[PDB]
Amino acid sequence: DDDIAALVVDNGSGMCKAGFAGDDAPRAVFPSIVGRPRHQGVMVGMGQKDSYVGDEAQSKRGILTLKYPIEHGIVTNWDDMEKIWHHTFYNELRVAPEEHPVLLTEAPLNPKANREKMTQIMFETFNTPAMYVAIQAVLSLYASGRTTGIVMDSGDGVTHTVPIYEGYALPHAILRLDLAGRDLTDYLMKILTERGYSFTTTAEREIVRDIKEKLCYVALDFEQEMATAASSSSLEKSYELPDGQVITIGNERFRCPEALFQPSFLGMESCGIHETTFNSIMKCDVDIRKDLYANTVLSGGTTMYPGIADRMQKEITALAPSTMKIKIIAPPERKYSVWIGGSILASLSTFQQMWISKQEYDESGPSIVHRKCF
Amino acid sequence: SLNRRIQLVEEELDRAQERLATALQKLEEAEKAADESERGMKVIENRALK
Amino acid sequence: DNDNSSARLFERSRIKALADEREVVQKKTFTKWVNSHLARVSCRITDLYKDLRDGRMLIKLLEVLSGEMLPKPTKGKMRIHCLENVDKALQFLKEQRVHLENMGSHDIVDGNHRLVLGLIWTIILRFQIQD
Amino acid sequence: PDSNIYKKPPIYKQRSKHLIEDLIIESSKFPAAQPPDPNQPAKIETDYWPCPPSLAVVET
Ligand SMILES: Nc1ncnc2c1ncn2[C@@H]1O[C@H](COP(=O)(O)OP(=O)(O)O)[C@@H](O)[C@H]1O
Repeated sequence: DDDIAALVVDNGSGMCKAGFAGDDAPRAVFPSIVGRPRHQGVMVGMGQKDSYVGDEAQSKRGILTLKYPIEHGIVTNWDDMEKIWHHTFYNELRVAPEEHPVLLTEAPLNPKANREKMTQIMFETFNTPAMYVAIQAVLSLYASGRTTGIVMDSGDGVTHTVPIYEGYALPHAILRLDLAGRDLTDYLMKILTERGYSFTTTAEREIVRDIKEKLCYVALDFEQEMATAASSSSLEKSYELPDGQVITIGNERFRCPEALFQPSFLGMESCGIHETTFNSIMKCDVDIRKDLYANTVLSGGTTMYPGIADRMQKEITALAPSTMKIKIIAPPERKYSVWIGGSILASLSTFQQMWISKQEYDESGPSIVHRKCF
Repeated sequence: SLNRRIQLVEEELDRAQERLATALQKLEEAEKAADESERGMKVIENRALK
Repeated sequence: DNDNSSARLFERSRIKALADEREVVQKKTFTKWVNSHLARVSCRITDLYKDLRDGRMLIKLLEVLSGEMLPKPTKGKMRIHCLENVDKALQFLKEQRVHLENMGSHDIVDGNHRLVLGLIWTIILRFQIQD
Repeated sequence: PDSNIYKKPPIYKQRSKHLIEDLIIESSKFPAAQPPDPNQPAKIETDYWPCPPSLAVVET
């Protein structure tokens, strides 16, 4: 059959996912952090290890400083990204990178040097036979199974909305907002000071991120929820720190996700996500807005708070004309949907013609990616 | 020497007993969830057949 | 809530099942490959995770594959001596310029499945056998 | 990089008129004044050491 399954690697600001072409689910999922020791080593006889990558960095987070190589969808330290890719290929999947083609994902709007640098790294350091760069929001529409629709994708570093009609994308209506889960985590660290809890270092940022994943939700009405929380203490939850201490957040459960809809809490002039989606729909042509309203697709791990679908539907219905229906399509496994789309892209027969070969790279330099990728 | 040997075996026995207890509790929780699943199964079946 | 439960079901079933299926098959293959080379010294491993903890068997496997004389294993029964032996094996691997990432002595000693399997895979792929 | 550290000599290691006393000086170096038995195991691994061993050795 001579068909070799192509590795699909989804790289985000928060977590790295990796698997094979045609599989249902990724084989490896792990956080994208690189940690380094910050204290004296006195037990002579133990082994020395310069850096910690992935789950092992999270396991020993006490004695390490953790740094994210990718910030706001842009990778800043390339050596950490190379270490993460090496760990992915050799310790998570146990495959030879020179055997399989690799498919990579990136944000829609970004600096142009990122594509060239990943192309050069994948063609020189890892000796892959072919590679391709795709946009995550298109892969979400592949995972949905519908040809037309508007895709909003919010991850750990970037939020972006694209419209697509019958497989044709409108590049002038693509909108990018720099609001994501890391800013929400920082805001939760800020507003937890009011109750008396102080979190400063990076391990505390991981703890606050876990608290946000456990005990945050979106209120359908913000003022009603604020009045209810002020009236009684029924809307309170308790969390347990790793050292045994118990904290009670209470009112802060629905104030952190509200910054997604009102960015004035963070000092940003830019509008909310619902406003961005409505503006992206309104920037399209007149007679495709009917199809774009009924096919709104949510994606990314940031869209996993409870009550996002109902609140976004209510806000968009308030903005849109009342004569036609608006529904929000939120699959339960949306967090991995981008990767799933990539797998479908690696399974199509015509996509074997779309790979960037090594000979083509050798002829055209790192600039071939702008010509051969959207 | 025999004192330390008995110490090691006793510690391992206590650890094994703790693991057995938590495994039994997890099994009980799994059985309860399995019962709730078939409750939901017949109520959804009734709705669909109507 | 309910969507979180569905996502938990999806990950816990699919990702875990596919992952540990692949580790089981690759572990059996790697165990057979190691047992093929370790019969010269007449040493045999029954479990790949457990038998590589003390570091003696890794030293003997590198002894067979390289064909050279590694330094003395440290005479001991403790955790420190196991760390010392695994660190000696990793230093000999660094001598041959075999590139390992996220590889530490305490990771091999503590019995991490993924890192032990990755170390064996790097031994099979990158390291070359002298005859 | 690629430097092996264990097969280097010790750092302190890197730098007549009587026979009878020199052999006594040689014999005084060992923990007992006679050299130990070559096929006897050392005190570290003789299972008489007071400190507890690692989990892996006990498991095996
Ligand atoms: N169940 C959840 N509930 C609320 N927030 C979540 C949940 N899961 C993940 N997140 C947030 O989403 C982020 C992870 O998003 P992710 O999908 O990894 O983005 P990317 O893949 O683009 O890096 C985390 O920082 C976390 O704050």
